[PDB]
Amino acid sequence: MAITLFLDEGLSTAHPEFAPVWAAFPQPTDPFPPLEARRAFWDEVVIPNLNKFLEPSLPSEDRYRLEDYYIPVEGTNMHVRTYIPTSSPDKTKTYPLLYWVHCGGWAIGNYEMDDYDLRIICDKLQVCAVSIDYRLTPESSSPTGAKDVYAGLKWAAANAGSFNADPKKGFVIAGQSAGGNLSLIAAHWARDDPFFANTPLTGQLVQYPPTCHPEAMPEEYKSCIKSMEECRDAPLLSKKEVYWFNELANPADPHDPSFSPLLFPSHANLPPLFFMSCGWDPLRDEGLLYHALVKEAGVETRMTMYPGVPHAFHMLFRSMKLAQKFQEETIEGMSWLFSKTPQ
Repeated sequence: MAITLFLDEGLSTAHPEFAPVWAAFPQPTDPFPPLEARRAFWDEVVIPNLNKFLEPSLPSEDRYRLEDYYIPVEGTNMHVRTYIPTSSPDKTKTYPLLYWVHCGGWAIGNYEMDDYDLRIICDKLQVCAVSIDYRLTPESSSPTGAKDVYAGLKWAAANAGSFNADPKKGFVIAGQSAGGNLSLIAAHWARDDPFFANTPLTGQLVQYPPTCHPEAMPEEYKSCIKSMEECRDAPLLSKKEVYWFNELANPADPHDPSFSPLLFPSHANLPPLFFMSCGWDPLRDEGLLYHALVKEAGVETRMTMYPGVPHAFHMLFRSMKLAQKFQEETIEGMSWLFSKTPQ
């Protein structure tokens, strides 16, 4: 038979609250900023401004602690940060496990991107959060980043007790944009890997991920992908930029599921999935397609659509009331997933 499909509502017409904010956003004069300028922009503008806004919402320093690790991956070591709640009078308490994969088009970023958000979340949800510095493109080609994310997931599962986590209490993988893509890969791998038999993932949250290389989009679905042309000039992410990030990632085979998670032979028996989409985004429809395929494979699933706002608008414009709602609904989706192993 066929399957259901999430269609329209003026998804790419500017949200009334976003148009004025966008009108005041400073844009670089470069027609196409080079990679070093994009990395510097996140380092110098996006994360400092995000942290300045989030600073008054951070929990008291008594309510959480941070632990940094350096773990082996193929051919190098990877930095891992853990976010551990410490407000209970019981210093031996163990908590559910949240494994978070940061954004950046596979080519940008590290734990700094979500550091404050995870400090907040670990206190709000009473979970141990984990964030990892997976290797970036183009210096490392796909699937190096995905393999690092997976090695970190294995490390966090096996070593949970050493930072007061217990994945039997809940084990949620979550990722943003390219990090969501890498977590989609990791969730399929983990489903099939007997390593995880005793500590399986219990849930997954993703925000607006890429799901398939354009050159590997299955013919029968090419008609579903309207956003790539309709939103080809959308704020914060153009079609041109999507293609450039795919090129930087340089997978040997764009049809392989280790790059295009849409193309795993089976999407059955994945963790329950909370999917968050931005309406004004060239990557919108491949994400909606991935969600449709996961739902048709029998996996429990929730979708939230933010019409009229671009890719990652909540990371660049967190002071918007709408952006705060996006983060609140992220946390609510996490709470839903963790409620499947309630503590």
